[PDB]
Amino acid sequence: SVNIVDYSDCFEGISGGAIFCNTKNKEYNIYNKELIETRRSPCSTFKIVSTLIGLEKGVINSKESVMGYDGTDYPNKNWNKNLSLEEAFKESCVWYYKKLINKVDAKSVQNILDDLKYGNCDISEWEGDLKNGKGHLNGFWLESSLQISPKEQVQTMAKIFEGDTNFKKEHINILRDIMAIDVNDANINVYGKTGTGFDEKNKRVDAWFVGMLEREGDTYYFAIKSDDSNKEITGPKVKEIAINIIKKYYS
Ligand SMILES: *C(=O)N1C[C@H](NOS(=O)(=O)O)CC[C@H]1C(N)=O
Ligand SMILES: NC(=O)[C@@H]1CC[C@@H]2CN1C(=O)N2OS(=O)(=O)O
Repeated sequence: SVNIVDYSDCFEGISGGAIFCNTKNKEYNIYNKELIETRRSPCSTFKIVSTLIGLEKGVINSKESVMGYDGTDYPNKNWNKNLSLEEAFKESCVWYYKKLINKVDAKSVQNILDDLKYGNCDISEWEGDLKNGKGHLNGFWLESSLQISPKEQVQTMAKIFEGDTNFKKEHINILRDIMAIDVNDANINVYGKTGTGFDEKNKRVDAWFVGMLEREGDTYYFAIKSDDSNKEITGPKVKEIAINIIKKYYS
């Protein structure tokens, strides 16, 4: 049962869409259907899947696992250390996940994305959008060849966390641990990841918050996405919109 809904009051004037789906009672709530079906770069939301790839291939093993920091200077304080999987995920540390993915052969990544139906599954621009000048701080998942819609994000999240993939339960639980967020409401468990990019072609942001909500037996998989032309709209801003929607409509 697909319900078209109006969450515009929570977007406080920012252009975007939201989809919340409960796979038990098959209830899909959609705000801005056209946007929810449009494929865009996942940006840092891809760290959800990249974490599972690294765990499955043995590049990392636990939420403590390290990737061998080499001393490179970065402006984010917390990137300048041999950080663990759990801290790299929470700090959205690009060098950690770039080094992780570059230890995996392209055919393995292709087959996993194909199995997950991860959007267009297009990893052809492996090294990413090099024309932005950021060099090694780039990859196929960051405003580059790989694109996925908010609906497809929710479908992927649901397949993973309902246990319908071949990923190990141990590895799923590590991901659950590191994605948990504190929304100052103990009656719901929220998990998610932000992402931020700028679509230079269309001059619009790609700002994301993707994840899941558990509340008293029911689970909702969700994706909130802005395509606003205002460059101040970031992943963290869209997460704030997402939490307001959760608190108002899913409590
Ligand atoms: C991922 O989207 N990115 C890595 C890092 N995290 O940003 S987030 O808070 O939106 O997750 C900085 C920006 C972005 C990128 N383009 O590298
Ligand atoms: N980024 C978060 O996790 C958000 C932002 C602030 C706190 C924790 N959280 C909330 O939902 N908060 O708001 S609060 O309930 O009004 O205190």
